[PDB]
Amino acid sequence: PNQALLRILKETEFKKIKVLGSGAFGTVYKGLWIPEGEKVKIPVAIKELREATSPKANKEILDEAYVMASVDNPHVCRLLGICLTSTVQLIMQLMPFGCLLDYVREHKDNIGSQYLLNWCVQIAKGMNYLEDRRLVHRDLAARNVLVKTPQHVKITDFGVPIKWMALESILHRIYTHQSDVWSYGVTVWELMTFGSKPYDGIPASEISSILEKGERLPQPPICTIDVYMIMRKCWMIDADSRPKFRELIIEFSKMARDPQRYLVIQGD
Ligand SMILES: *CCC(=O)Nc1cc(-c2c[nH]c3ncnc(Nc4ccc(CN5C(=O)c6ccccc6C5=O)cc4)c23)ccc1OCCN(C)C
Repeated sequence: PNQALLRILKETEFKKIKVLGSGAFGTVYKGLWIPEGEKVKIPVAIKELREATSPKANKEILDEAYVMASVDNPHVCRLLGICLTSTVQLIMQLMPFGCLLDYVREHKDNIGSQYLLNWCVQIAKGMNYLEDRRLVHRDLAARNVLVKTPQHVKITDFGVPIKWMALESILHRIYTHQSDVWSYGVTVWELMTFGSKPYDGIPASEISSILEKGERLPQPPICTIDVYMIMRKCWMIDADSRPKFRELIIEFSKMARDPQRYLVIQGD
């Protein structure tokens, strides 16, 4: 463990100012990191996890935090600091444009094929990096990609989403890099539908049944057959018949070189 990469923060070195959002795991704040013996105030996001009645040992928490601080890839969020009190607080850079799901919904009529395909490349690059580090994400979804600037996104929320899960994960709790590929395909489908809800109107309890019957998410209107075929391959029942992230990078990078040819958007 490269301990230098993780700042262990005193409570007095950061301040929560605004609420960004609150969830089941915890609450995310916008605030300032004011490191001791520096002369700077750094805007940060601070996620305070809900207090555990039975907390993991701090050595075990820190062991995982060192991994999160070790990630070095433009398309994966990095843990800048941790504060260990009665709660765990995670400090990372602010991503001012929010989550990519909200971003695509809110800008749908101004999003072209180059933007979309670039996001697919960037997410595949981040996931390939996580696979190279032997980390399985388990919850890739458009809601778990954050937008640093409109054309620089990063994966977050790692370290029950039935409608993103590979069938083997639903039925057998099996999580792998290839089940992450299934989730990648669903994420791409979210982007290409400008943030539609997958299997809208189908309860989560019925998802494994419709998947077992061979049904899949439908071809997005803007998607040419080449793009949809890649998505469909991510949802093969045999996990080793799905694309690898390294292949997805290559394929979406080629499509990003000629984006109008692969996506059909009114206005480009
Ligand atoms: C899609 C809806 C949504 O996410 N809303 C939402 C956005 C944000 C948010 C906005 N701007 C942000 N800038 C930075 N960070 C966050 N959120 C955030 C997420 C997760 C963590 C914790 N964390 C990691 O998962 C991780 C991985 C790897 C390395 C480091 C870290 C790490 O620190 C911190 C911050 C931003 C916040 C909250 C939002 O809503 C949350 C509740 N849902 C239910 C809406």
